[PDB]
Amino acid sequence: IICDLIENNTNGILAMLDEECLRPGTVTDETFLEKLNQVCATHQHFESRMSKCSRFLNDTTLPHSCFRIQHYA
Amino acid sequence: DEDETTALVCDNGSGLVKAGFAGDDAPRAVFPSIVGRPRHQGVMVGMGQKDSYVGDEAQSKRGILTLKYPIEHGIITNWDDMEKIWHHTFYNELRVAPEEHPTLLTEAPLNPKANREKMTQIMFETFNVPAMYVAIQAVLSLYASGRTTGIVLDSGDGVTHNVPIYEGYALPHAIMRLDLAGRDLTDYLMKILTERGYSFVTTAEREIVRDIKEKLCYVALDFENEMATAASSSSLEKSYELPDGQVITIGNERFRCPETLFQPSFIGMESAGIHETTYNSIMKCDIDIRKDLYANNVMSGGTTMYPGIADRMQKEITALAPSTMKIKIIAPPERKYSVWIGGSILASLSTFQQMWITKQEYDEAGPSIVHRKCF
Amino acid sequence: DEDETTALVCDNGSGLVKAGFAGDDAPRAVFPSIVGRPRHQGVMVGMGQKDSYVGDEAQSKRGILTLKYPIEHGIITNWDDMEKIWHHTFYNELRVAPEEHPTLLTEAPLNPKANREKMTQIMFETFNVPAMYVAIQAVLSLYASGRTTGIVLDSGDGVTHNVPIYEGYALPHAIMRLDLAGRDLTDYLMKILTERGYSFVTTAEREIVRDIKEKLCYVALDFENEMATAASSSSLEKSYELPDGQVITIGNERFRCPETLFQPSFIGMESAGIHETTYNSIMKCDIDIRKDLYANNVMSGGTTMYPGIADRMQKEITALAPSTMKIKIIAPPERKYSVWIGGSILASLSTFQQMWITKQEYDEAGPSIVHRKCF
Amino acid sequence: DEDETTALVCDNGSGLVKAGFAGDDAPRAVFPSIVGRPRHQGVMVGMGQKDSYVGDEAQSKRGILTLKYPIEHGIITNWDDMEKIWHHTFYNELRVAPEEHPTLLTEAPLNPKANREKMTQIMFETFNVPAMYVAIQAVLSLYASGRTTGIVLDSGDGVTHNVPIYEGYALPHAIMRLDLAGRDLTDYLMKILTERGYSFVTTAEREIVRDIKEKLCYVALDFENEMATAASSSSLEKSYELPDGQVITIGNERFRCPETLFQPSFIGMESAGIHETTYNSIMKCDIDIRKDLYANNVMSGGTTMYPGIADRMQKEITALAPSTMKIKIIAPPERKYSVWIGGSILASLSTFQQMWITKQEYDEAGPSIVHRKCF
Ligand SMILES: Nc1ncnc2c1ncn2[C@@H]1O[C@H](COP(=O)(O)OP(=O)(O)O)[C@@H](O)[C@H]1O
Ligand SMILES: Nc1ncnc2c1ncn2[C@@H]1O[C@H](COP(=O)(O)OP(=O)(O)O)[C@@H](O)[C@H]1O
Ligand SMILES: Nc1ncnc2c1ncn2[C@@H]1O[C@H](COP(=O)(O)OP(=O)(O)O)[C@@H](O)[C@H]1O
Ligand SMILES: [Mg+2]
Ligand SMILES: [Mg+2]
Ligand SMILES: [Mg+2]
Repeated sequence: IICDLIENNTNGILAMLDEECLRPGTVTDETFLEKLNQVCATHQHFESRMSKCSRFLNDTTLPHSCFRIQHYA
Repeated sequence: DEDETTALVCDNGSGLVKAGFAGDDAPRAVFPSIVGRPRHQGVMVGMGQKDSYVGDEAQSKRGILTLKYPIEHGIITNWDDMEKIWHHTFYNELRVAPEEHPTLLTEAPLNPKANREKMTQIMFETFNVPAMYVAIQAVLSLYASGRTTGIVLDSGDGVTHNVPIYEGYALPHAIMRLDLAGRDLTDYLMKILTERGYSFVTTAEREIVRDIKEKLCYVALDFENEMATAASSSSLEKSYELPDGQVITIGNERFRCPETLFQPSFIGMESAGIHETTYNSIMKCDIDIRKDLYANNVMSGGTTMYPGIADRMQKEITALAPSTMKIKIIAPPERKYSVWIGGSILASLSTFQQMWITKQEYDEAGPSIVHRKCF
Repeated sequence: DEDETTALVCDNGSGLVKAGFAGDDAPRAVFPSIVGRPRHQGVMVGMGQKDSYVGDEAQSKRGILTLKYPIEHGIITNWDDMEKIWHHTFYNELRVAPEEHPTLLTEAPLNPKANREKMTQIMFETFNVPAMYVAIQAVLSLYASGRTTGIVLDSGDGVTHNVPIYEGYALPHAIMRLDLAGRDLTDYLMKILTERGYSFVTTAEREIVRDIKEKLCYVALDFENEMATAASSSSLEKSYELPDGQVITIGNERFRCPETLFQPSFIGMESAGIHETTYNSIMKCDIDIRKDLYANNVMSGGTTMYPGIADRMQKEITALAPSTMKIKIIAPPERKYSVWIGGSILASLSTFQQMWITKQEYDEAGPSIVHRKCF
Repeated sequence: DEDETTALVCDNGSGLVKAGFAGDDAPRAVFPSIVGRPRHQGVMVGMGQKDSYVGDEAQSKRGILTLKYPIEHGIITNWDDMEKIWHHTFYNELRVAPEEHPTLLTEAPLNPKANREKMTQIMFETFNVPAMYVAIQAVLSLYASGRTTGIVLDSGDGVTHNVPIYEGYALPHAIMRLDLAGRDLTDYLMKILTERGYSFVTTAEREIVRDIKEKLCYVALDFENEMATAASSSSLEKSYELPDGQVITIGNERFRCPETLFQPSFIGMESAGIHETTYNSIMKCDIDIRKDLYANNVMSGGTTMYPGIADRMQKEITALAPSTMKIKIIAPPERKYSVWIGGSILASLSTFQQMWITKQEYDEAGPSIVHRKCF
C-alpha cells in the first residue's frame, strides 16, 4: 500500500506528478502539494500538514511545503 | 512548531478578520471575512478547484464566486463557514497551532448569547485552545487609546457601540448599540450609484462598491452647503477606474454615503444618528462624568477613515452639548486596527493571566461559564 | 493487434477528420470528411469500383463523384455516411480495432442533443468501444494553449464558439455559437469568383475553391484602404494554376473572403461578426474576469491561418474594449490541430480516467447518460 | 383636431408600447416597441420603402429587417429611435396632437436619472406637451388593483420591482430591482430550443421564440416532479406550428423557461429569484406591516400570464414566510395592462392636477425639476 500509494494510475503520487508535468496551468510546487492533499490524503500512510485528513494533528518537526511517507524504514 | 506561549489575538468584529500575536504593534494576518463558493460547474479536468475560497484568495476569484459574509451585524449566522474562516485564520494565514496558545476573541455588547457561548464551544471543542477570552470590541478600542476614561465610538462593519467608561469602570446602563454601520452604507452607496447610472448587483460588484467607498468618500462638514455645492459645479466629480475597463465619475454620492451614518432617515432605519447616540449615551451617564467624556471622546474603530469626520463630529456635538465644554474627538490615525491593538495590550498585561476562561474550568461548568467569568 | 490501452482521440469538428492516439504530438490520420458516390454508370468490367469513396481517396477520384460532407455546421446529417467515415477512420487510416480502446469524440456546444446521443449510441452499439467521451471543441482548444484561463475562438468549418473560461470554470451563460465559418466563406468565394469570371459549380470545383481559399487569401487589416488599393493597381493580382490547365488571377477576391467572416452582411447572414461576438461574450461575463480574458484571447482553431488575422483581431477589439487593456490575441502557429492536441492532453491526464462514459454504465441508464456524466 | 383636454397615458415599460386616453378601460394603441431597418439593398423602383418600420408594421416586414428594441432593461439606449417610437405613437396609432394634451410617462425605480431627465427634455422640447409626469410602473400597478396597501410584483420585459406600499406610503428603502425579466427568458428559451434542435438566431426568429413563450409555457408548481414527469412520458410534448412550415414539439422547455425566473442560476445571473426578492423586500419593511403585505401581494404586470404562477408563488412564499399568515397572491386577470389602467386612474384623479410638471415651470428651473416635483 506504500507502492500502491505511489504508483496508482489514478491515485498514486507519480500519476499526479505526470499530470502536473503534462497539463500546463502555471504549475508550481505548492499547487502540486495542494493536489496531493486533495486526492492522496485519503490513505492512512500518507501524511501531510495542510490535510487533515492524514493527519489531523499539528505535529512539530513537520513543516509546510513537504510531506511524510511512512516507509518500511 | 512554536517555541512560545504567546496569546493569539483573533479579531473578527463583523467584516474584516485581523489576527496576530500578543505584544505586537501590527496585526500579522489581515484578510476579509468572506467564504467563496462556485455558483456554477467546473470544466477543466485537473485544476484543484476546491469548493471553498476564504479570505483574500476569494477576492482573487470573486468573479466566479458567490461571496457570503458568515457574520452579519456582529452576529455569526453560519457556524460552519465561520469555522472555515477560523481554520484558514490559524492554520493558513497566521500559520500556528491553536493547541499551544491562548486565544482572545472579540465581540459586540448586547450580543445574542448563543454567539458568545457557541463561539466558546467551538474554540474549546474543535481547535482545543488551552485558554480563551471574549473581549469587548469598544473597551479594547479604549485600551489602544492609552486612556482609562472615555466614551468609545468604533462603528465597525456591522455594529457601533458608544460605550462610556469612567476611570476603569464602564457604565453598562448607558451602553448603546446601533445596527447602522459600513455594510449598510455600502448597500446605500450601491443604491445611489444605481441612481446615477452604474448598476451594481453582484456580491463581487458589491465588493467593488465597498472599494469605491473606502477610496473615494468624505464626510461633508455641512451637508446642506455641500449639497448645493455638488449641485452647483463639477469640482466634486471624481473619476474612479473600475477593474477591467469603464471608469466612473461620482458627484454628490461622494458624500451622501457617510451622511447616512450621521442621518439614518436616508436608509429609512429609525434611529437618532451617531452624534445623538453619543449625546444620549453621555446624558444617560451621571452628572460628574461628562466633561471627562467630552475631553476623551474616542472615535477609533472602522468606517471613520472618511476625511474630516472628527470635524463633523465635534462640530455637531458642540451644537448638542452645553457650552464651556471642551469636545475633544480623539481620532488617532492608527484606527481600523486599534481594537486589535487593544487586544495586543490587554493580552500582554500581567494581571490578565487569571482571567482566562481555561480548559478544565470550561469542562467544570460547561459552556455557561463565560457568563460568570468574562462579564 | 495492439498491445496497448491507448485512448483514441477522434475529431471531426465539421469539415476535416483528424484522429490519433492519446499522448501524441501530431494526429496520425488526417483526411477530409467526404463520402463519394459515382453519379453515373460504370463501363469497364473488372475494376473493383465500389459505390463508396471516403477520405482522401475520394479526392483522388473527385472528378467522377458527387462529394457530400456528412456533417454540416457541426450537425451530423447522414448517420450511415458518418458511419462510413468512422469505419474508414478506425479500420483503414488509423488501422486499429475500436473494441480495445477508449474513444474521445468532439462536438460543438449548443448542439442538437440527438447528435450527441445518437453519436454515443453508434459508438457503443456498432463499434463496441469500452469507454467514450464527448469533448467540447473549444475547451480542448484551450487545453492545447497551456492555459486554464481564456476566451476561446476556434472557427472551424461549420461553427465558431467563443467559449470563455476563467480559472478552470467555464461560463455557460456567456457562451456563443455563430454558424458563419469556412464553408460559408468557400461558398461566398465561389460566388465572387463567379463574379470575376471563373464559374465553379461542381462539388469538386467547390473543393478547388476551398484549395484557393487555403492557399491564396489574407485578411486585409484595413478593408477600406485595402479595397481602394485593389481598385488602384495590380500589385494584388495573383495567378493560381488550377488542376489541369487554365490559370486564374484573383484581385480583391483575395481579401473579401475573410472579411465576410469579420462582416456577415456580405453573405447576408444577420450577425455581429467575429470581433463583436468576442466582445459580447466578454461583456456577458462578470466584471472581474475581463482583463484575464483580454490577456488570454485564444484564436486557435481552423480558418484562422489567414495572414495577419491576429492584427485585425487585436486592432478591432482594441477599438471595442476600453483603454489601458492589454489585448493579447494568442495565435500559436500549431492551430488547425490544437483541438486534437487538447484531445491528446485531456485523454492523457490521470484525473480523467473516472470521467469515461463506459459500457455497463451506458447500458445501466441508456443513451441519456451523456447528459448527466459528460456535461 | 381634438375638442378635449384629456391626458395621454403613454406607457413603454421596456418591451411593449401601450398608450391611450385618461379615464378609459382599455389602452387604445397597443403595439410592440421595435424599430425596423432594412439590412440590405432595395431593388424595386417605385415602392415607398422608407428606412424606418416601427410598431406592428415592422412585424409585418420582420423577415427583411434588423429588429432593435430601443429601450433595454427599462433604460432607453437610442434616443432617436425612441423618438421614432413616440412619433409613431402619438401621430400614427393614437392619432392625436401632443401639443394639446398632458402626458403621463412611466419608468422603473432605480433608473439612471438621464433617462428620466432626457425623457422630460424630449417631451417638452420636441413634442411640446403642456404638462408631463414620470409615473412609477409598480405604483400604478397598485392603483389598478383598487388597493392602497400591498407589495407590488410586476416583472415586465426588462425589469421587476417588488415595491412595498403601506396605506398610501411607499417604503423607498425596502425597494428592489432585479434585471431578470421576460427578454432574458426569451433568450434562455432560444438557447434551450437550440439545445433541443430548433436553431433560432435572427431577431425575427427571436420574435418567434417570444411568440412560443407567450403561447405555450407554464410554470411547473413543483419543478422536480415536473422534470421527472417530462423525463418520464410524452404527455407534455406539444406541437406548435411555426410561421411558414415546419412544426415544433417542445417538452421540458415548456416549463424550464419561467423556472429561470424563479431560479436565476439557470441563466447564471447572481440573484435570489423572484420569491426571495419578495420575501427580502418584506423583511426589509418594519414589523407591523407584514401581514398587510401578505394579504395583498400583487402580481399584476407582464410575464405573469403563465398558468399557475400564483400557485408556485403562494406555495413558495408560504414556505418562506412564518406560519399563521394568509399569503394572498392577488393575480387579477386584467394584468399586462394594469400599469396602463393605473395610469388611466391616476391621470383621472382630481387631486393630481397640481402635480403636473408643466411648461413655464419646466423652463423656470430647467430639466432638473423632475427630481424635485415628481419624486
Ligand atoms: N479607508 C477607509 N475609508 C472608508 N471606509 C473604510 C476604510 N477602511 C475600511 N473601511 C470600512 O470599514 C469596515 C471595516 O471596519 P473594521 O472595524 O475593520 O471591521 P471589523 O468589525 O471587522 O473590525 C469595512 O466595511 C470598510 O468598508
Ligand atoms: N491554411 C489555411 N488557410 C485558410 N483556410 C484554411 C487553412 N487550412 C484550413 N482551412 C479551412 O479550415 C477548415 C477546416 O478547419 P478545421 O477546424 O480543421 O475543421 P474541423 O471542424 O473539421 O476540425 C476548412 O474549411 C478549410 O477551408
Ligand atoms: N400570455 C403571455 N404569456 C407569457 N408571457 C407573456 C404573455 N403576454 C406577454 N408576455 C410577456 O410580457 C412581456 C411584456 O410585458 P409588459 O409589462 O406588457 O411590457 P412593458 O414593460 O412594455 O409594459 C413581453 O416580453 C412578453 O414576452
Ligand atoms: Mg471594528
Ligand atoms: Mg475544428
Ligand atoms: Mg410592464
